[PDB]
Amino acid sequence: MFMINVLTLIIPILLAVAFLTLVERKVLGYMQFRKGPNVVGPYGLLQPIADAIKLFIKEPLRPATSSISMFILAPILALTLALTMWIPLPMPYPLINMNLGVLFMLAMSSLAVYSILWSGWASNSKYALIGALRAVAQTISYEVTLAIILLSVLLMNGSFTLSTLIITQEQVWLIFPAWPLAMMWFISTLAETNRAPFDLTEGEFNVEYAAGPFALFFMAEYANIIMMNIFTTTLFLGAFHNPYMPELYTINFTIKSLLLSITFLWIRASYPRFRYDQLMHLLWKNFLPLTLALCMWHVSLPILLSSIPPQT
Amino acid sequence: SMMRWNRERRRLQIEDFEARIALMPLLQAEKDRRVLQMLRENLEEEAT
Amino acid sequence: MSLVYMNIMMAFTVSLTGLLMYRSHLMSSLLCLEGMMLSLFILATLMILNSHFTLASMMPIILLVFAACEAALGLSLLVMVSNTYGTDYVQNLNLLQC
Amino acid sequence: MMTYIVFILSIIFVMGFVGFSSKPSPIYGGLGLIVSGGVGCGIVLNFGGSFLGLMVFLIYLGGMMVVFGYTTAMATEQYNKVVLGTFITGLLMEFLMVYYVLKDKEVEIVFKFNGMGDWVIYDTGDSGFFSEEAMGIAALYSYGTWLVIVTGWSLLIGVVVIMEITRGN
Amino acid sequence: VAAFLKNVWAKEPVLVASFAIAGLAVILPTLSPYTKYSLMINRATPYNYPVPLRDDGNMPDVPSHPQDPQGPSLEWLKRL
Amino acid sequence: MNPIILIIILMTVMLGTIIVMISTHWLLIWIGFEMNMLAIIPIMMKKHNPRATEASTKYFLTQSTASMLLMMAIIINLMFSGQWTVMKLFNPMASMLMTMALAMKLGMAPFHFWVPEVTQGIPLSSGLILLTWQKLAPMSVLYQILPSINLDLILTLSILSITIGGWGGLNQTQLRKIMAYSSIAHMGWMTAVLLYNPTMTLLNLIIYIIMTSTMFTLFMANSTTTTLSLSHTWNKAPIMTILVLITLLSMGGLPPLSGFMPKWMIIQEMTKNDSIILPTLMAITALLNLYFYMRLTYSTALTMFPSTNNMKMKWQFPTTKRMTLLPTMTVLSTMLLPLTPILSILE
Amino acid sequence: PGIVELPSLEDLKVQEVKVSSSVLKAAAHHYGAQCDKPNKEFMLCRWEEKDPRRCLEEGKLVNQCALEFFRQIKRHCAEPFTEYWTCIDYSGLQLFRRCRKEQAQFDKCVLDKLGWVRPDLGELSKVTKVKTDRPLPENPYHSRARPEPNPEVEGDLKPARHGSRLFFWTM
Amino acid sequence: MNLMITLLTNFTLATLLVTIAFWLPQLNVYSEKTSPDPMGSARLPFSMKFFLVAITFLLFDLEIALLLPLPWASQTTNLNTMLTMALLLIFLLAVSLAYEWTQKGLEWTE
Ligand SMILES: CCCCCCCCCCCCCCCCCC(=O)OC[C@H](COP(=O)([O-])OC[C@H](O)COP(=O)([O-])OC[C@H](COC(=O)CCCCCCCCCCCCCCCCC)OC(=O)CCCCCCCCCCCCCCCCC)OC(=O)CCCCCCCCCCCCCCCCC
Ligand SMILES: CCCCCCCCCCCCCCCCCC(=O)OC[C@H](COP(=O)([O-])OCC[N+](C)(C)C)OC(=O)CCCCCCCCCCCCCCCCC
Ligand SMILES: CCCCCCCCCCCCCCCCCC(=O)OC[C@H](COP(=O)(O)OCCN)OC(=O)CCCCCCCCCCCCCCCCC
Ligand SMILES: CCCCCCCCCCCCCCCCCC(=O)OC[C@H](COP(=O)(O)OCCN)OC(=O)CCCCCCCCCCCCCCCCC
Ligand SMILES: CCCCCCCCCCCCCCCCCC(=O)OC[C@H](COP(=O)(O)OCCN)OC(=O)CCCCCCCCCCCCCCCCC
Ligand SMILES: CCCCCCCCCCCCCCCCCC(=O)OC[C@H](COP(=O)(O)OCCN)OC(=O)CCCCCCCCCCCCCCCCC
Ligand SMILES: CCCCCCCCCCC1=C(C)C(=O)C(OC)=C(OC)C1=O
Repeated sequence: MFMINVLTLIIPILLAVAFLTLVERKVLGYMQFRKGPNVVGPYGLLQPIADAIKLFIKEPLRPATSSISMFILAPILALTLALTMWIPLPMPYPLINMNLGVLFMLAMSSLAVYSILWSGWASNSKYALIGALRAVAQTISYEVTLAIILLSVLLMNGSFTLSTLIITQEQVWLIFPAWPLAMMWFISTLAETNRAPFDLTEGEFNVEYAAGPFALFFMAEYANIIMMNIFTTTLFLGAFHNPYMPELYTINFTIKSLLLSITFLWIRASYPRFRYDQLMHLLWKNFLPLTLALCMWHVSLPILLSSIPPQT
Repeated sequence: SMMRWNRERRRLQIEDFEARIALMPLLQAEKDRRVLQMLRENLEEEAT
Repeated sequence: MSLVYMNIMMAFTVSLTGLLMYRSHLMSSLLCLEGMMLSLFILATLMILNSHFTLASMMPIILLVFAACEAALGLSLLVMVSNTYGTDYVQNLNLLQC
Repeated sequence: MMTYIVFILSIIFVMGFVGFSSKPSPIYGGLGLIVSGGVGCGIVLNFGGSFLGLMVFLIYLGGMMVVFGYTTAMATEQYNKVVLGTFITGLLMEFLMVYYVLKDKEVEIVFKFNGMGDWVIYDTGDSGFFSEEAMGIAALYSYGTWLVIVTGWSLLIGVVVIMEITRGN
Repeated sequence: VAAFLKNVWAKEPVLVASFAIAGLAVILPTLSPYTKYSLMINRATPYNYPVPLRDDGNMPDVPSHPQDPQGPSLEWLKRL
Repeated sequence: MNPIILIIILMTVMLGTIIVMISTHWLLIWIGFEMNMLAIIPIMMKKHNPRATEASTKYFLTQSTASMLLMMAIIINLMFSGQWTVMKLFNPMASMLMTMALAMKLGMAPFHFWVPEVTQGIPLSSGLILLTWQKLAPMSVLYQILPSINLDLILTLSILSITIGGWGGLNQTQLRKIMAYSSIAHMGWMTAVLLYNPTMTLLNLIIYIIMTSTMFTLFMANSTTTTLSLSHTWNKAPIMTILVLITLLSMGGLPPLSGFMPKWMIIQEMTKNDSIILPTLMAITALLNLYFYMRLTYSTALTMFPSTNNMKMKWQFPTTKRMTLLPTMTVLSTMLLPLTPILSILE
Repeated sequence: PGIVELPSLEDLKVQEVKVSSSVLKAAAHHYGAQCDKPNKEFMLCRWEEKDPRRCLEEGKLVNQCALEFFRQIKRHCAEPFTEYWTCIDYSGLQLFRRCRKEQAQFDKCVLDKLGWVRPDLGELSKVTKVKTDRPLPENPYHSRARPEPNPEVEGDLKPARHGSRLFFWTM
Repeated sequence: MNLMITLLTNFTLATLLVTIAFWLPQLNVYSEKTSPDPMGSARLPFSMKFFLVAITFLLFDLEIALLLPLPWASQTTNLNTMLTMALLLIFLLAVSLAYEWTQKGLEWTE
């Protein structure tokens, strides 16, 4: 019965990632005064199926790999970490209810840069390796403000339990006491997933992969995008939870996470790219000083207000 | 809002902890009889 | 004593002899050194969680942090070596024989 | 089999160190130390140290071995008998240890070691509404004042030292 | 102190907001009247068991029952 | 280097050694050694040449290996004792590992193999710190763990350090390697009297630090790093030849000088314990150290080697170097033997 | 060493309180108010004797006083109690805050038919006092006699005889 | 146990998808491709700045590792000491950032 629950987690993740590509092409279409795909399916609904069948029968690109083993392991690690970031997510009950789900997610997202690094070294191109080092340095840079913003917000939660974070937000959304942490969190998770305006992998690392494994990297990246929007929804926009009707919470956080994923799609059709030093300047000289200052404020603030949340 | 609600959550935590404290003598007595039961069983099987 | 301590100590000695018998690279040496630190983390952690000595639970974190900072120092040393010879080979570090 | 699981993880742990102590290449060495950190984290998780195991992921693997693989990928330009011989040597030493301690329920390499599963040494009580490990780590700020002072000073000096010795001036 | 502050708020407002939020975080718990209540709530949270005392004969302020009047009270926590 | 950063880094070196000296917990001992190494690394790389970077790499590898063996000894102590007091060790395996770790930190033979390298690679001031201040913290831990130090181990390390540091300096023309092999021999002398009377260990440590600081301060005053460059001193600064004469005659243990004081007292505490062979062999092996000290005095003070023409220019510039405590250390390292019973202040 | 002495299985037989944890937590505050005295006798015995074998009979009194707590619920207020512990039982963390009207019905029915008052916030965590007739353990740790300490230093401090006596130094 | 089953299921699904991606289009009998980059064959130039941002990450991540027990540390009874040491750790992280600033460490990746 638990295996059925794992399947009903991981298969709808793949389906929502498959149709997020259609929603991206449609929403970027209408924001660009054109349409997105509407020929291949009725209202374009068969475009990801056609595209997946297209990619899985395209010729393998057949690279000369430096290491065969890491060339195999980087999609494996990317997909495995893309799927295991969902199991502590409370919606309203997680698959794996654990005491440290927040720290688990921060750990399994910290492990995600090895896929980029192994895919960059396993290609024989030095240019792909330079791009992989830039992407790894970018991601590990913004993980710093992920960790500190996340700690500062969980000082109002009392624990690293993600299910406690719904109980925390039953009177107010947590964006109202923590909107500067929310906006720096939102831009930092936008910079985690190599997403525009932080997509320097498309601006002039896994270009030596064939269409199959490049599609697997692509779907792991969109699983991370949907997951970080769901995690931002649970973290700052906590919905009402009636324990006798859990589908109220499920419909509500689904609507909020869809709006937040569309907000990623709406950012990428609005801004030009940063130069690499410009988002390094954005992290180390703008986001991190305010993040440390708000970390001091959210340490000292439940003590000066007598609003220290419960441990349990 | 977080001030009012975390104060209410602390009072609810103290209520749950005093429910636990009111239950701890009975659970301690049952735990003592549990471990003495298991040690007597291990003792008799060691003797045989 | 307990059987898992055997394997954690033997892992420490394996990474010791790896750190005490270089092949060519300084990076492989630092990998063996941090394997030694990892085995110390696991062993101190299993002791402190075993005996329920509560205050020492902050001990391995400290044992992480300092030593991880130590690793950073070694990596920078390696980079200065690699800013002289082009490799991190330990056989290039023999200017001090005379 | 399942009552020995930490032991089994620990065997993988020893195998993982022979994955890089033989030193095949520093990138395969990095991969072996990553797998070793994962299984040793699992060992930490199975005594109840969840926070310490997630420090092994977040700080040791996701923090530091990232930097090892990063620095290594900026060297060793991309394209043994002693490596495979030392690897099978360490593997056969470890499985001889396994076979001895499983056929005798007692072994002595340097210390005496029991051969039963390490589930036996545990405690039979509860810790209430706290993890003792979590509260001992929370004690770093109230009881651990001098430790926080010297650790933060060493990290500040570490930043200063890294900036001094990498400048070249 | 006046032109310098407007100058740094014109050039580098992120740093001014940083040092302002950090300065409030430093000074404001020493000036807040609710800082004492944080202490009083954290010491009133019963993680352990209140192990009772042997009544030797002279303890006038220790109760015999939890609902007795003497002892520590938390009416300040209910009311606030 | 920025002088503020230099002051903060030297205070962090001193802070790590003080944290080793004043702490009662083993984790704080390990933290003091980590802080001390982490802060002394830029003092070695002060002049930024590949010899300093190589020396810092070798120093990092040896001290990191010693710190890992130290933490393993501490962890085995927590196994077999359940506690963390900096006192005797409750396992001979942890005692052996901690004695090995501290021998690696001191550079005692056969872990001596980093001391003549690193001291050659680094400047004279950083070598002064390495050979005087960096001997304080492991000798403090050896002072506090001596009820559990194995006798044959510490005496093997001691005689092996004395013999190897004696035969090291006979082949040496570089002054920093001469001071390094002198360091290995004198650390053997310090740890040999350790389990018998650690007050004489402290006396030997203080007199050795005074004499080594005198010799490095003379080397920095004359800007000489080789024997043949030290031989130019009589034509430039004739008083400095007299100072290196009396200090090197002191370091060989020649009476009536103060460097005779420790080793004699060491013999004075080893014939009480019915060890007669061992201080005799140690005293006879110290004649090797005295032989290359005599070689340096022949090259510098007792003869006049030929100088060059450009020395005539340096006659017109007096020494603008801050020769800190050089008269004080020169007097204390030579004329202190009539104050031999002052050693009771170290009890 | 010696043989450990365990009680027989007849000494451990008692009518077990076979109710679930939600039944315990729903009835918790009235159990802590009404079954105060033998519970605190037992826990004082348990922290003073430091040995459960010396604390069995008092524990039986606990297991005697708990059941009379529940029968007296079952004789008068079984239906509001059942409605209350069912709603407590539904929750995963067993929240009191989800179940306030059932608690109100149960407390109203207990206060009417049995006169029991629920403890206020802060009362069941008070450190109370217990009047016992059992003696205080003079050696609860079974500790033996400590070793006698080393003799102190005392008396006036005279100077050293003939100075330091170091080979020839007359002072 | 449920978590180990979940991790094994996710790894097995990922390995199955990777095997299908690496072996289903291999059955295409298309053609043998004869003679299968901005830099031609030059060595990779070492960038000091990439290593600097990686070590700065590592050190600030260690300071984060010190900061991680704070939601549990706010529950203490010694709150003045706890608040002082928490503000001191975040202040030492800020002093590390300010020293990284003013000695030109955050340059060309600012
Ligand atoms: C009314 C209110 C006022 C009352 C005032 C009362 C006093 C009035 C007179 C004022 C002056 C008093 C002077 C101190 C008292 C007498 C001390 C004395 O002679 O002890 C005899 C002492 C033992 O003889 P004694 O027959 O058993 O005792 C007679 C008294 O009862 C000795 O009495 P004690 O039993 O109490 O003596 C204790 C103990 C007695 O001694 C012992 O227990 C034996 C161990 C002594 C140390 C031996 C070390 C051996 C290895 C190192 C060798 C060092 C180098 C040798 C010389 C090289 C060139 C300088 O002494 C020591 O442990 C101190 C160490 C030695 C220093 C002696 C005092 C020197 C003051 C002047 C310093 C100037 C440089 C002097 C030479 C520096 C080297 C010593 O003689 C020796 O050890 C021979 C060595 C030379 C002694 C120094 C002579 C002092 C006068 C020197 C003037 C010429 C200077 C020329 C320019 C500078 C040099 C080129
Ligand atoms: C969770 C739901 C969503 C949350 C909100 C986010 C949605 C909006 C997204 C919009 C599209 C963003 C696209 C990417 C943009 C990236 C660039 C960017 O914005 O850079 C950030 C810019 C960077 O600066 P800059 O580059 O614009 O400015 C120039 C900077 N210098 C001079 C250094 C070159 O600003 C920040 O870093 C601000 C971060 C958030 C600030 C929060 C402050 C809160 C107020 C504190 C108190 C202030 C008063 C003083 C104290 C009073 C006390 C009582
Ligand atoms: C959780 C919910 C997830 C939902 C995911 C999917 C969303 C979209 C679902 C499908 C929507 C309708 C799709 C219709 C596609 C077009 C079908 C069509 O018209 O095909 C015509 C073609 C030729 O037929 P012919 O006989 O030649 O016609 C001449 C007429 N004189 O004949 C053919 O092509 C042959 C028939 C092909 C039929 C394919 C149907 C689509 C299958 C998509 C996969 C998903 C199925 C649904 C899953 C969820 C519901 C259980
Ligand atoms: C290169 C190799 C292949 C690469 C791809 C695959 C590997 C990488 C991706 C997978 C990473 C796996 C991470 C496994 C551990 C994660 C930490 C963890 O388990 O945390 C959750 C939880 C802590 O929460 P808590 O609530 O305290 O526990 C329940 C008790 N209340 O703890 C628990 O619930 C504990 C449950 C029991 C112990 C579980 C042990 C799992 C097995 C060992 C680790 C497996 C991974 C090894 C390799 C890692 C390589 C990075
Ligand atoms: C005491 C409170 C706690 C303080 C410590 C905690 C701080 C938390 C935030 C972390 C800050 C970390 C980074 C700090 C770096 C400071 C140095 C700096 O940035 O100087 C350079 C800057 C000018 O920028 P520039 O170099 O030109 O940059 C190139 C792009 N144009 O120069 C400037 O912009 C001038 C910066 C200095 C003056 C700032 C004044 C702010 C005053 C706010 C109101 C009062 C708040 C109370 C505290 C006052 C403390 C001074
Ligand atoms: C039980 C025992 C407990 C402990 C007892 C106390 C132990 C004391 C250990 C002393 C260790 C001294 C270490 C070296 C001094 C520290 C400061 C330093 O680095 O000084 C050197 C400094 C560097 O200047 P720099 O610019 O690098 O010069 C290069 C040339 N252009 O400046 C120079 O180069 C200037 C040249 C002269 C420097 C002379 C310094 C002498 C210091 C030692 C004095 C003697 C020790 C104290 C008295 C005895 C105590 C035992
Ligand atoms: C079998 C489950 C799905 C496997 C993955 C294939 C489908 C999803 C990725 C395909 C894809 C789409 C739709 C796509 O639109 C796109 O362009 C933006 C890609 O290239 C960057 C893609 O890779």
